[PDB]
Amino acid sequence: GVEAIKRGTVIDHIPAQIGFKLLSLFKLTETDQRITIGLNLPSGEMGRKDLIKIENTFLSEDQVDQLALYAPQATVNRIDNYEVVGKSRPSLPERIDNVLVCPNSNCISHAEPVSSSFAVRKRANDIALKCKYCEKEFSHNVVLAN
Amino acid sequence: GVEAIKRGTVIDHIPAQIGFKLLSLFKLTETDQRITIGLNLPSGEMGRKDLIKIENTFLSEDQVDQLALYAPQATVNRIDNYEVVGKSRPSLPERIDNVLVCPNSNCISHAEPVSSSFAVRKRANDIALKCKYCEKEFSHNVVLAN
Amino acid sequence: ANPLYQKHIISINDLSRDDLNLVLATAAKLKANPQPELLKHKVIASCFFEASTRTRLSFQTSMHRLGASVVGFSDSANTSLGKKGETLADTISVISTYVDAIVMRHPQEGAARLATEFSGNVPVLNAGDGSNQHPTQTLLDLFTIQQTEGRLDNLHVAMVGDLKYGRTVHSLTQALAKFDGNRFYFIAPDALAMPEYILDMLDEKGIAWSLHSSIEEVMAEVDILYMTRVQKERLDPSEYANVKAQFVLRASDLHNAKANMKVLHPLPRVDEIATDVDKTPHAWYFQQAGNGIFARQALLALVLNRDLVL
Amino acid sequence: ANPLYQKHIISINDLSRDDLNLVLATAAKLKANPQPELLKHKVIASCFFEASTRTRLSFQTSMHRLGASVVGFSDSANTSLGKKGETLADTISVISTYVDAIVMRHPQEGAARLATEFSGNVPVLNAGDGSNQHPTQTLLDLFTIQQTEGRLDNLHVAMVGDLKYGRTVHSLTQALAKFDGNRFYFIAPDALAMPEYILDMLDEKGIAWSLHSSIEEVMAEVDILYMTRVQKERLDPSEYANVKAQFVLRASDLHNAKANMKVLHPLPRVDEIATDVDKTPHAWYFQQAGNGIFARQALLALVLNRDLVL
Amino acid sequence: ANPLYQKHIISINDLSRDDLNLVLATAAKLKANPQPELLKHKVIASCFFEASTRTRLSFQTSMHRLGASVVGFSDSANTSLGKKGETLADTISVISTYVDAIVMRHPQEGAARLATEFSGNVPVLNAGDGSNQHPTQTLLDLFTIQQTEGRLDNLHVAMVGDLKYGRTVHSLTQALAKFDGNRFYFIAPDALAMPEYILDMLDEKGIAWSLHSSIEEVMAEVDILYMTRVQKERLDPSEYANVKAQFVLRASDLHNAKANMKVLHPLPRVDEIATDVDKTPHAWYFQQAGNGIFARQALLALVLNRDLVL
Ligand SMILES: [Zn+2]
Ligand SMILES: [Zn+2]
Repeated sequence: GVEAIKRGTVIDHIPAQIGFKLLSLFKLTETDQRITIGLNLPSGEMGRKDLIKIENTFLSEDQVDQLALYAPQATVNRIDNYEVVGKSRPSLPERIDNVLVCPNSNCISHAEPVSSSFAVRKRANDIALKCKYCEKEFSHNVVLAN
Repeated sequence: GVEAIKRGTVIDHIPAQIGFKLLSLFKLTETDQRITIGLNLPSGEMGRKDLIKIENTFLSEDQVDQLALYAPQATVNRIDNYEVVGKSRPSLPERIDNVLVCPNSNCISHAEPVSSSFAVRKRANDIALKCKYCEKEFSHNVVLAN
Repeated sequence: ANPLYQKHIISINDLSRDDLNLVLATAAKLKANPQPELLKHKVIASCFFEASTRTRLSFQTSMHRLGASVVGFSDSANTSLGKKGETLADTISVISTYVDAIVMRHPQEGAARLATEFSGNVPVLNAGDGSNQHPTQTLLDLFTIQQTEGRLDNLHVAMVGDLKYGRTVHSLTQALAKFDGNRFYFIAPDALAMPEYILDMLDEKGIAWSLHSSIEEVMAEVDILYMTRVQKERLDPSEYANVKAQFVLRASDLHNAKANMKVLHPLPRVDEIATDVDKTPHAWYFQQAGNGIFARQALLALVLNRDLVL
Repeated sequence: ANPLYQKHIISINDLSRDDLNLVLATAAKLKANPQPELLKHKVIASCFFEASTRTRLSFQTSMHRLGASVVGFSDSANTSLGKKGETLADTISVISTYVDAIVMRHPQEGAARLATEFSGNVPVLNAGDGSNQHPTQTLLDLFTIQQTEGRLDNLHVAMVGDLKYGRTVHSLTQALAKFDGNRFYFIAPDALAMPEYILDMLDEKGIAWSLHSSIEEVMAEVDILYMTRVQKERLDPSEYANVKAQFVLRASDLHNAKANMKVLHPLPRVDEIATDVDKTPHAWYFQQAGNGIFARQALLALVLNRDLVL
Repeated sequence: ANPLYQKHIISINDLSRDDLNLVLATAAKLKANPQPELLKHKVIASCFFEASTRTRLSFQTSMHRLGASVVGFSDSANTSLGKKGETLADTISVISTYVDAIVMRHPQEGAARLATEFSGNVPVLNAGDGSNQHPTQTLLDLFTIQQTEGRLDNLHVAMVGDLKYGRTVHSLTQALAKFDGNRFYFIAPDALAMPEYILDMLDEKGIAWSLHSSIEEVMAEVDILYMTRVQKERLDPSEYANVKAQFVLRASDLHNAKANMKVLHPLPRVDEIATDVDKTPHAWYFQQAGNGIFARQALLALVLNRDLVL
């Protein structure tokens, strides 16, 4: 029923359907650690969730906050040698850098060797991202592409 | 059991950094059922293996033939009411349709509405794949280049 | 040192009412009392990767009218970015080792911010980065609005034309949403309407803005009719239905207009402002262009002199 | 009913030793006794999406000598695939609702097998597809070899030129590897070398082949010297070091030639066969080109007539 | 002597209900029993001043199936009208001193009526003139409707696409408005809407028509769905907002289709009919294209034979 973990991080309570979307978006799989992932789990609290346990790995303050963008109800459990030493949780980050691409085709960030960056913004239904460079705000849903 | 399913599939002896491509390729997230994924577990002989556990779901032809061309190590186990009703390893096929993309820039297959198709001569060296259309043969490494 | 010494000028969104007010105050000083040697020994790069008449020439005339030396290019065709393949980042990196300040115009939104990441300690003044922002435009507009209407607070401002791509109206709407009780009228086609993000910013400060399908509908109420050219060059081929000025303004229309009102325009003008407006009391665009010198040279002075001019 | 009746002629690999031999026996026969209404009332499409003088004009004349009607195009420029933007799949679908066999030339490799999948029951005969296959060439090459050598077994055949992009040498080595004891000599610049896929096949069948830097080093031992053209239009940028031909046959070189030896060339030729070779009893490339008429008449006879008695 | 013997076929307006019905009866007949020397000894010109795969290749094959000879050009680029600069009036004057019927395609509207005024006694059959008329299309559309529906009266016909520039829908609404009780549904982007001139006519005859934003809203009620292509080459700059198709038929949409319903399309098609529709028993556009052979053979039979008995 998933696995016992010595020390690390277990992001628990990821909404079923986003667990895989996260292991891809923030390079979690790109490790040499043992990762156990449970896609589609009975939660009660939610009908189904998802769950990732990354052994011998912690997240950072901004790292976890990056998760608010796809998983506010996630819970990052910091574990040290079987004790839940930490119960971390995502606020919106003020900026996500490096993972997204600006929908503006004529933004400089495509042509030049610089990392992306977006100021995040709680608008009034979803979340809005303003590019650093072209300064155009976009719906966060749009950014997550097609 | 090291995890458990009544009916379904458990694939095993996946090379590291192949399990996750496999989740991608056979779209195994388009599923409401339980999945266990053992990223980068051990495998005494070849140290770490990945392991995928699709509960109450089994693989169709095509996927296992691909599996032959992406993971000749893996072994696929038909588990019904927990009993391993069959454990079968893949053998390569004669032809692979609609997933490989032909290496020749000038192959008509690109510009036109046709499903690709490749003939498979297992060479003592490796897997020679021949396009249906341009009749060129390539090294399976040329082709599977992700 | 003064509030903008060594400071980059990339977007109006990074400056305060206080910096704008200092820049116009300095502009009023320098217009009254020139300082010929004020930047005697400074060399400024004048880098235009896009077309220009007004901005590149008033900038290089303001630098010259303060003693500065200008090196640069008006075309990328013959730079190594133009023919040998280098990145903007390596242009900016080598050019930061030669000059004291970089003025740069680019076809890509974000190019001046990109160039601050590599200019080191050298400031980058944005001469227009694509359809994003054009901050020095806005300072000669504000100098001209306050010069004519006496104030920059509680003004009725109608912005007519291409608002989607108007790097000019994007910076000016942001500059004017910082003083009080300014009123907006926005008259565009749908396809080239004002950016949403701008209106949001308006909503939060609770600024009154209102769309309008006619000059005649706002004519009697407004004080500054700021007209814009359709950004022909940036239109998507889907947008080519409206390349000709939907709203064109002839002198007839000024019939029912406020005797303090001024018609402003960034220029180039094409068909939208008919040549008879040129004789009216209301036309002020060639006057606005000349204020480019004082606004532009008040900026240079503050970014490269610690000591505020008097 | 005859074995090639209704067959598609795309690649030499799908043709056997007996299918080839049925073509040459047929060829020799119509060449002895001409059948002017053998195809009286068939209409044939002649679709050339790439340049031709010999393949199309020989094809079209063979069709006329047999009584058929021809419809087609010499360039896609005028078709709706070239201007209204349709797929080649739709092109072949409507053209097979109008005609009795499709003959097509085409720049991408594989387009002939593409057509067959949409041609319904109409036979598609491949006039050449990029650098892949050229079956009907090979049939007129085999007819010309047999005619000069009385055998298609135990020859010494030297292939000189662009063997990488040569669709003609790709088809000819595959048909001659279906006869006994033929020895092969490849003389090509190495970046335009014979594809390993034909080489593996030459090996799996235990046929003897070899590379030679020169034409003087094999002249004495060969029965046929098959010269080719450097496919400029197919070369990649990297290969531009290779447009001018490396090995150029001049009449002096023929000095130690077997008396029976024939110089074959599919043509057009550029600088690689000096015109002084044309006046020797070894040059035979124009006779080879004439032989395109009997081989392509035999191919159309057999694919479109269930039984021939002649 | 038959009523269309020596007639010019330019516009559906000059053709009556009985002329059309004489073509389809003829068509059905040659389709039951082929006449290979019906036009033995006539030479026909095939003048295409604009691109074609179906109209020209079907025309030319019908001419051959009947025994005629064809002469012509697929592009004016090579004619002396395209290089030495002659008028279309002189072109048609000398070509009518050589041939027995002129078939022509042409980019300006009206060029077919132009030709007739200079063709002397030679019949001019219009293969399409810009966005005006396409009579021979309409005759193969009517043959295909009759064949699938057994009636040309009381249909529910939905015309989807570019109806403004569609020469095919302009001719088809004019021929179906000559039969009883046909209901029409137009689904087009409004800047590429049906010309009011056909609409007035639909009104003067008291026929029922209607506009619909969607294909799902009429799918259940239609007998024929006539899909069209966005005539890129005819669009004006203003319409560039309209090159990508608005309404795209996919196989899922056919779910609530009348079982008898046929999807017709003149072709070429771009993105507007997804290829998944091709495998359903509703797609019938390739059968429609095959039916170009019997309708254009019937048209040539009747115009060039004073009486047919068949
Ligand atoms: Zn951006
Ligand atoms: Zn291929």
